[PDB]
Amino acid sequence: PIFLNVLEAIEPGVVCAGHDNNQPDSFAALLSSLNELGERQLVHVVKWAKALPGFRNLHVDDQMAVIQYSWMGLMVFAMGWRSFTNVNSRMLYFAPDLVFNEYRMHKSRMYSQCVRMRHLSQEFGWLQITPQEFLCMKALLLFSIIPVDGLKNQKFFDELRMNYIKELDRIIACKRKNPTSCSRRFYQLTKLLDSVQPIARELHQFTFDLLIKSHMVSVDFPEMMAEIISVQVPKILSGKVKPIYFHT
Ligand SMILES: N#Cc1ccc(N2C(=O)[C@@H]3[C@H](O)CCN3C2=O)c2ccccc12
Repeated sequence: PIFLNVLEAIEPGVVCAGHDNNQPDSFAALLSSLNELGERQLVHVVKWAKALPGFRNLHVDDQMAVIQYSWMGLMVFAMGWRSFTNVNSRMLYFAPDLVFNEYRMHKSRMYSQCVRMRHLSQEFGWLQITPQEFLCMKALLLFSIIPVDGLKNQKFFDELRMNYIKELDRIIACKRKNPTSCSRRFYQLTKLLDSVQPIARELHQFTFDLLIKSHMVSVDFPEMMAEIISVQVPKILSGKVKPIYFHT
């Protein structure tokens, strides 16, 4: 109960975008709001991550890198859950003041990615994902993308990741488990976790392209964002840093 206790305890609260729901759904205004929300979420993900059990075990530089690389996916996963819980996956609940309907999914020019995120969101329902399974999975997501040539202290990372996999196994396996149930459950969740990496890559590519042409579409990028997108995101896109997949 100690592990789960801290996961619930450190879970971020409601984060609003500050979007003007009175202005028209322009690509510019929507994306400017997603960016600002992205920044706000980054702030919370950093304080959240740093308060995770064993996170301080990681070397100093590995700490921020692991957060910056996995940030997009962490936002994807949590947002999918928010969508499931609040609107039954009908729309994408980015924030209480920024809910995407089909019109907004289209106006943002991110329809394809939105569509995939809505699918992931639906998976929480189909799979009957537990609020506890969700928390553990989100935590594991933090340690799911690293430089192909390793970190400053890979050994500490590997141990940290190993322990979080075990916690998941512990949660998704405390009841009479065996056959199509114990491993059935684990396979389902690991497959679900892998499914977030392709969404994050698509989002990374899209965000990168948008930053590059930002002054041409009147889309505003916050400081921390422009930096992460221009410094860490290209490493993922060029293959230097890659997701850790369970399958295939
Ligand atoms: N909660 C929240 C939240 C906030 C911003 C984004 N998000 C980004 O960081 C990037 C840039 O804004 C352009 C495309 N994009 C996004 O949609 C999210 C993506 C997926 C899930 C949640 C997101």
